[PDB]
Amino acid sequence: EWQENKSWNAHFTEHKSQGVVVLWNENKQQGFTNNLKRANQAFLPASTFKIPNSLIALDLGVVKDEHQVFKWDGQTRDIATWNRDHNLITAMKYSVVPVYQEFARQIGEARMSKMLHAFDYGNEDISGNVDSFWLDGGIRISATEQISFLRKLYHNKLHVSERSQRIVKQAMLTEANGDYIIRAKTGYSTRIEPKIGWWVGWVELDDNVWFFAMNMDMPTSDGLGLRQAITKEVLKQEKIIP
Ligand SMILES: [Cl-]
Repeated sequence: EWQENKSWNAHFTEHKSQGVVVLWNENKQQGFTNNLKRANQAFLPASTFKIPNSLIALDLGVVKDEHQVFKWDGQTRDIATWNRDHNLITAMKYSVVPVYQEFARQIGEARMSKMLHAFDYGNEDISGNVDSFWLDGGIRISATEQISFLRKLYHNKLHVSERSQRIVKQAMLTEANGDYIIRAKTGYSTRIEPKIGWWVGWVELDDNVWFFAMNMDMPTSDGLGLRQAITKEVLKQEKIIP
């Protein structure tokens, strides 16, 4: 059910990096990873938490739909794409933390906690500030736990409406061409050591789906592009994408 393929470690070592890639073949119900231990080590989800956060905000009516505009609050932040109006789609695309902080405040601690338990999400622990616990609070999730959650989302099996799940999966759209569709979310955790980058999601093919979750040490922002690059090298190696 879970096979360790250390040959993938070469895709990390070659970049003077360390991390884990977990793949799940949905048709075969078989998983693969380069590092079983790290695949089950739990980290802050950081912006990958925007997947459950979006679902909860939609199902509770905090977000009415993917067109609702969340106006910039006028406070200049260091990430230029954050200093503008957003909807759910663009807030996901640019990982706009302040928009999702407001979602969390309107959701509130009690409902957030209850929904993360219903989702079986990570350690289900929201300890910390309601508007930042996924960045510097008590919540933790492993790569294998990301896969479990994403599989439920793909199959509309999470305990929210079908509509909420379809909208978030739309918002996760990252890449599409004649060969594959990637629905995914990046993450970048810097507030608690070790600093890591995340990429979690799945690859849709004509006749199969491959779920993936990767994290890697990210001592500086210079390596952020390796989250997608390393994953894609694994996907290419396994003949999942050309
Ligand atoms: Cl879509």
